[PDB]
Amino acid sequence: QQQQIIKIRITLTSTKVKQLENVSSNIVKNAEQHNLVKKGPVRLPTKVLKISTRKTPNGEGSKTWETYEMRIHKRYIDLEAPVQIVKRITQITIEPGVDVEVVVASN
Amino acid sequence: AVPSVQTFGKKKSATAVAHVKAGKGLIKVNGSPITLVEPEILRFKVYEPLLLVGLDKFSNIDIRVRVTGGGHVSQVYAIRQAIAKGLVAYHQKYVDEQSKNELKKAFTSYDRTLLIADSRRPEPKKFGGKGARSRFQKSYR
Amino acid sequence: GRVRTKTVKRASKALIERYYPKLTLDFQTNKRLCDEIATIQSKRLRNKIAGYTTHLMKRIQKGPVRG
Amino acid sequence: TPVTLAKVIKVLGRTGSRGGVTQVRVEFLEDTSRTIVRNVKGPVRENDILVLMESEREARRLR
Amino acid sequence: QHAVILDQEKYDRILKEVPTYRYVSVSVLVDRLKIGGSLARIALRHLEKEGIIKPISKHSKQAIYTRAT
Amino acid sequence: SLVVQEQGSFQHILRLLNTNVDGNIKIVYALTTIKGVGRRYSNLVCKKADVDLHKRAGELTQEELERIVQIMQNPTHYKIPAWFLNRQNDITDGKDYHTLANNVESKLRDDLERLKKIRAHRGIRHFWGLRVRGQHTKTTGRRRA
Amino acid sequence: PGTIVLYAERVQDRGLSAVAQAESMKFKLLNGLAIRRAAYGVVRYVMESGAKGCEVVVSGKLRAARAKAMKFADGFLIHS
Amino acid sequence: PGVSVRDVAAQDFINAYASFLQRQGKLEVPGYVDIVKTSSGNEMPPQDAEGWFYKRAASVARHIYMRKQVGVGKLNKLYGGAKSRGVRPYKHIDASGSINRKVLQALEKIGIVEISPKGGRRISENGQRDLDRIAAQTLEE
Amino acid sequence: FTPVVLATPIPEEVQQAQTEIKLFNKWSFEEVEVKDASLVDYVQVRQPIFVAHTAGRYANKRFRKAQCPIIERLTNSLMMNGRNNGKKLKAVRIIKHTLDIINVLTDQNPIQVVVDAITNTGPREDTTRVGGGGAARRQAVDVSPLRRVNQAIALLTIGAREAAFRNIKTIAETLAEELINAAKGSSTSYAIKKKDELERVAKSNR
RNA sequence: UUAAUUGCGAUAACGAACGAGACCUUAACCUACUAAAUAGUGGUGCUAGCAUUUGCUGGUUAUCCACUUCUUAGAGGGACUAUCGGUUUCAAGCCGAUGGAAGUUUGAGGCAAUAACAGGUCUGUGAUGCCCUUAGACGUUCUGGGCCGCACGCGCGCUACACUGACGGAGCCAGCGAGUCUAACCUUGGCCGAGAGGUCUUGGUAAUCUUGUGAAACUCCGUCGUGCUGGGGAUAGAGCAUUGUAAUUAUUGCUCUUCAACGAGGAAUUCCUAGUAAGCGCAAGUCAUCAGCUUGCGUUGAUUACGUCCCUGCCCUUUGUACACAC
Ligand SMILES: [Mg+2]
Ligand SMILES: [Mg+2]
Ligand SMILES: [Mg+2]
Ligand SMILES: [Mg+2]
Ligand SMILES: [Mg+2]
Ligand SMILES: [Mg+2]
Ligand SMILES: [Mg+2]
Ligand SMILES: [Mg+2]
Repeated sequence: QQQQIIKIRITLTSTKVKQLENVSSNIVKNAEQHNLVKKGPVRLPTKVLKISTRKTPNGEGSKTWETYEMRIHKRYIDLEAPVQIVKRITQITIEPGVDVEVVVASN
Repeated sequence: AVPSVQTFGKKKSATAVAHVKAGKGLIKVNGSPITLVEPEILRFKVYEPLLLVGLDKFSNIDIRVRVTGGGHVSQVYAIRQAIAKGLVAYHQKYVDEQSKNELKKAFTSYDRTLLIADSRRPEPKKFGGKGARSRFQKSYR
Repeated sequence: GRVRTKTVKRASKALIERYYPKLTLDFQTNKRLCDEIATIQSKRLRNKIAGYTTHLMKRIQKGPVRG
Repeated sequence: TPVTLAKVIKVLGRTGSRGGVTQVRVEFLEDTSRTIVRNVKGPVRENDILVLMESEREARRLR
Repeated sequence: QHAVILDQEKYDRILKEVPTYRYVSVSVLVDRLKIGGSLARIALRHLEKEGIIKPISKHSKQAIYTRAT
Repeated sequence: SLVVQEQGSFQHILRLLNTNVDGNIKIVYALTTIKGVGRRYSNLVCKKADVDLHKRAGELTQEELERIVQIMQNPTHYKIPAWFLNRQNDITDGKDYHTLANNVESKLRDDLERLKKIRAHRGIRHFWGLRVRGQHTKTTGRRRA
Repeated sequence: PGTIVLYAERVQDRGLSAVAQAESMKFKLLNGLAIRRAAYGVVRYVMESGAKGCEVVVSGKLRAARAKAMKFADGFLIHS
Repeated sequence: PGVSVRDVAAQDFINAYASFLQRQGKLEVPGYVDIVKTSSGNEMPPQDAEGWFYKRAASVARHIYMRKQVGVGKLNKLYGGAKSRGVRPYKHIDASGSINRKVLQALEKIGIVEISPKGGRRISENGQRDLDRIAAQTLEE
Repeated sequence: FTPVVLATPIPEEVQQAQTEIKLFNKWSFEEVEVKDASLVDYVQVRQPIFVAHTAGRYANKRFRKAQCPIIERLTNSLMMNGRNNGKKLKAVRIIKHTLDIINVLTDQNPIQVVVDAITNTGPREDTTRVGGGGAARRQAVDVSPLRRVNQAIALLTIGAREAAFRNIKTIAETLAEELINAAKGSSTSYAIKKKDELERVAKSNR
């Protein structure tokens, strides 16, 4: 607890990309003001979920098809953080609709 | 430090990365010599970046090419561009502009695809048809 | 199929009507002028409006343009 | 047969029922100032040198 | 219909006619002659190793052979 | 890998297993004309007989023509692993019988005539000659069977 | 329990929300209000609330076996 | 005169290495060779019955050399092809599992490959040594 | 001319190509002027390519395909009858054999032979159907050089294709004899007979 | 004139609104910013193997350092037919050349006005009016069969009639996906088995592992040699396996075996203008299993034309009408 690193990894995922960008900018923002060594926000390829369905409920008509797209954007940041500093910034003021995962690696 | 430039060349889905450094004329793609590129019917698809400006311009050049994507002949078109682009990029950073321009003029005067990517791209297939434009067969009867 | 619509044409005429001294014969600086003398809700529409504006100015230099 | 040459100098317009025929104004490479109008089938431009097996013939399907 | 088996009275037909042939291949050794395609490929490869006819390009599914010197 | 010259000690057409077999074509694909012998079986029989496959089925000798038939009628004794045969695990005597030229039709006739006597469906459809493997007869097979 | 809790809140400018308006557009007919009067009431309320335009469509059979659609629009609308 | 098995022609090296092991006489052919179609997607046995296993061994030995480590399953897909399914269209199915397994075990006994606990089998020390010798004699003859 | 040394070895036959840009290794486009006039600027010369494979763009402008090299255009017509669509590496192999057959015959340049065969193949006049119905007349017209070279390649390739179909003769062989007969002018090739057939229908429906 | 009621103009019309366009998603470029042990590269703290005086390759990121060119995704930049020439009533425009990643509305889609159709769907809906039935039920469940039945006609398709090929070996390159603790999903590696597949294990809730989905067409080297032939695989028999409680009316896979029609298709008729047609496979959908189907993706990649109203269809103007349920 006496200023010991935890090697935290914060991963952000949601469909609403725009506000996830703000929090990814927020999480990187509160690091240099506390002089925190870090690995930058790594952006991962978007997984375009696709559904191909007929427009018609019945079978009549021209065979027209729709493609629906539920885009999901996943990001992750590696922070070399103290135990205290991470907890009072990630347990509070969580943005709506964006999923966040806090995991620990000790390789 | 070793003077090196890193470039690339792109066909439809084939991309070849070329590392161009000083040396004695080593031309290796996938760890294999440029005389070993396949198929042999298209040996002269990657030979013209060497055979048009002159092989004497490789007496101090080492080219390392790694390629993935595309297909058998998309890769040879991606390979032939990376080497030509890498030679110009190396000659832009360490050689006078006269020599780089004479390479630039020679490649352009022969085939623009030695330096400029083929902008043609695959087109999305549509419902109601096998391809982008083609449609299924209707009958009326 | 490159016939400019009334939105491009009427904005180009209104721009030359009140900003002829500010404008030039170069689209590269004409497009920059458009953002800071007009409100265009997209870059593609600005390039269309500024592009026809430069075409209008090239016609204005050699003889007047009615309207 | 001594077929004569001829150089296309003007594309008058597209003719023909289905529109596949083009009508051109063409002069003669040998004995210049002999300018006549024909009916060409293929894609043609200006300065296209074409051979006429007979020269005493002018286009009839026009306008 | 085709001489799939070579014998002496057919052998002299090859060895006296393969000179002056500008073009030699599997299809011309069955068109001009009567021997089958498989034996024609045998005849071409046989006549190369001694050296009475010359190679221009070695490929499968097609051959290109001419005279010497 | 090399090819050697050969001389024409050729012979006329020939008869094996009460079935005409033409010459002039390679030995493996000549035995395929024998009923119940296919490309795979004739290729196995030749290599068991230890013969050159470039022998055109007409320039062989009587010793190796007698050899191929013995292997063909006696598969198991000549290292044939019993999953290569025409009729496996016979419904009568539980032996693995490879059927030959004149016996393929007779054994097939016996098998269908069995199911007709049995009144089994796969033989019932054979009695009218219809499709016996359940394929749809809606718009297909309007010429035979 | 406690892991999920509701938070009921009020809605500003109800006249600029079709879901709220269409619901009220339905209960008025269930209360017996005239179809034209209810539809003209909704579009007028939406316009006085601050909307640039409104569009009410009532489809189905009314006063006749044959079904017909009625359009009550005001102001400015787009579609594409 | 540095040589590896990448400067030699691909088609020729299997021909040279198979002939060498044909002359070596120690590859312990599994004996069911001359009867197996060497893939369920095949329809006929290999034409060169006496030497097809040696060419297959040469191809497998070359593929362990140029890659990191290859198992049986990757080899089955490697030598597989399109199977003519008759009335139905073509499809891809893997090669024969038993042959691709026993060719690895044959090269295991000669020590061409190691056990490679990180997956399949990787190239062995004495295995890549003799490959370079045949690679050296081919380019220098 | 003078040899050069590199870390990778390079054959001598390919090392000599720097001074003269030829075809594959053998035939040069120098001194291959089209001796028949009225077809130049529509048969492409003086800008050589080593191989007849080029993924160029020739179907975006009206006349851009004229600037396309002649050898490239001939290969493009061998990719016909459905089963051969795509498969351009196969067609490049066919022409390389085809020009080799022309070189073991016909000591003159195969590039000149195919050029001189194009000039002798294109129908100088053609005929179009005029009339609003099926039972109509036919009217004679002269042919633009672009359609002539287009029809010249089509007349050779289809007739050399059905010759090789169901025949022991290979496609490279049928094309090679079709080109040399069309170059000299023999009236025994499919292309020459079709040109005379088309040209004499024009002389009738004039 | 435009793809466009797109505009230039004409003008008893004038100024407008919707639609179209603009817009949005996606593809093409970015050696410019942000960065990355889930992406890659290069030197090497650590190095190792082969051949020789350094090329290829295998591992460690307190058993290392540096970076973003390639990959990714955020902010953005960029194209507006830019420049020039020609033509046009010298207008909107159009055409050609140059440059450029891009000059076909830059390619392709998403959305899409008014007015309608007695178009389809009550067999998607716990959406529903009315009528019928409701205990021997037209409710629901269970057993088995049928939807697949075969003198015949028609449509969408798959495999072919072969050498530009079949087969054998070898070389061997994509992209869009999906995927299990809410228990068997993707399955690697080892073993067995001809094969199908069985078995012992490993990894992956996934840019990590299946998976570099080492796909097919393709390329080379050979066998075949114009022979309904080693083309073609329809029909039919025996057996070995998988899925399922259940395979018979053969789910399917594999092995051997019979090698039918078909020798390029009449009358007629479909789709298509550049990464397009066509060939070739792959993924996903349905799914316990089964694709010859569909939706997408990538591989190889043409011919021809940049046009017209000849046919067909649609729209508009003029005209005729005894039609308006509208020939
Ligand atoms: Mg609008
Ligand atoms: Mg408008
Ligand atoms: Mg049914
Ligand atoms: Mg990949
Ligand atoms: Mg077959
Ligand atoms: Mg047969
Ligand atoms: Mg279906
Ligand atoms: Mg009247």
